[PDB]
Order: sequence, then C-alpha cells, then structure tokens
Amino acid sequence: GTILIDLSPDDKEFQSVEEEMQSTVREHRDGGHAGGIFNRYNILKIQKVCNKKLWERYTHRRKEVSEENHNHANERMLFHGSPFVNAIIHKGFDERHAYIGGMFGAGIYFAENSSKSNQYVYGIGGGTGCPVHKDRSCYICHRQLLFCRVTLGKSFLQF
Amino acid sequence: AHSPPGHHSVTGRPSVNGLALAEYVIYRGEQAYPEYLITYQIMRPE
Ligand SMILES: O=C(CCc1nc2ccccc2c(=O)[nH]1)Nc1ccc(C(=O)Nc2cccc3cccnc23)cc1
Ligand SMILES: [Zn+2]
Repeated sequence: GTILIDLSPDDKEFQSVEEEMQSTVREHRDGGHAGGIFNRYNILKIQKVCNKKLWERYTHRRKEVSEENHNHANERMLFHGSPFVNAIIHKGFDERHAYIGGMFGAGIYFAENSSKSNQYVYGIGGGTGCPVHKDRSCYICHRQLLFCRVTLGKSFLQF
Repeated sequence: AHSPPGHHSVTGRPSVNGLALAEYVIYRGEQAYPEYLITYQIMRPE
C-alpha cells in the first residue's frame, strides 16, 4: 500500500532534505572504517513515502504519547540507516526486528548526523561492505538512508 | 528492552575515539514514520 512520490531537485522540499543530509556530515574518528572516507554526498534521489496506514498508525501513537508528555509529542526529524530500508518503507518500522545487541538494547536506532546513520547501511560497523565489491568505502554502489519523523516523547538519557 | 517507566524513548551520546554524537532509540515501531527515502553515493574526495 506504499507509494513513492519523486521530488524534483528544484523542489524546496528536495533542497531542504538534501541540505540536511550534506550539512550533518561529520568526521568519524575511526578514519572512515565503517561508513567510508568522504566529506560530501552525491544525492541521486529523494522520494516522499506515502502510505496512509502507516501514517495514521504513527499520528495516533503520537497523540497517545502527547497526552503522556504534557501535550508535547517532542517530534524530531532523524536519519536511520540499515540493510532493511526496503522492508521498512513498505511494512513500517518493526520493533520485532530490532537491533538486539545495541548499546541501548533491542531498539530502533536513529541519528542526528546523516554520516552516523551511513555507518549502518551495510550492517554493524559496515561489516562486509557493499553487496558487489565488499568495499565499505565504495563510491560506485548506491546507498539508501531514511529521513524519518520520530516521536521521542519524554526521552530518558542513558550511559 | 523497552522504554524506562514514564519514558517514551532513549537519548544517548556515546563517545568513539573522543567524538560524541547523539543516538536516539525507540522501542515501538509506530513511533517513527519513514517520510523520505534518500538514494545516494558517498563522494570520493579529490
Ligand atoms: O536500528 C537498527 C540498528 C542499526 C542502526 N544503528 C544506529 C545507531 C546509531 C545511530 C543510527 C543507527 C542507525 O541508523 N541504524 N536496526 C534496525 C533494524 C531493523 C529495523 C526494522 O524496523 N526492521 C524491519 C521493519 C519491518 C519489516 C522488516 C522485515 C525484515 C527485516 N526488518 C524489518 C529497524 C532498525
Ligand atoms: Zn560497491
């Protein structure tokens, strides 16, 4: 029931997401071991994801969380990278598949910095790298990231 | 795991080799919507 609306690069919607991708890049202090060596991205495509079922599944939950948090949803736009984005955009995020051996438990992890999420496109620490070259620093293969509406509500600070 | 009592998510800020960047975790699928699908390559530096 999902459909992908394509954004033209002259679209200001496109330009803000692109700017957000580029401007949040950071120099990770592992020399680029997990995500690759780079400063900038080549942004090929930005698609808006329309699925009414997942949309309402979301807003409805954001209302539940809002009543619990002094009428604040505490919403955020955050990046997410994992080898399962094509599942996620059709079926929706699913805690039953969560990263079980993460720092903060079996959760669904997001990031402020795009480059931070980029480190998880090909798995934990990148693992092997791209499907075709086994190069975690490949400039040939296309990667995919999600830019998500995430409801944080009252968030607990840990570690 | 789940979210601590009274709470709805987990903000964290781990430090790798000195660099601290913010992780955010949630424990219910319906608490996030994947609004934009972004296709891209990392750019090689000249
Ligand atoms: O969120 C994760 C772990 C990897 C990850 N770690 C980070 C750490 C810090 C900052 C950002 C990130 C990050 O962006 N990613 N994994 C994860 C795995 C699966 C799903 C997910 O929703 N999976 C699925 C959802 C729906 C259907 C699925 C079908 C098959 C497989 N998975 C499905 C969500 C998160
Ligand atoms: Zn490759």
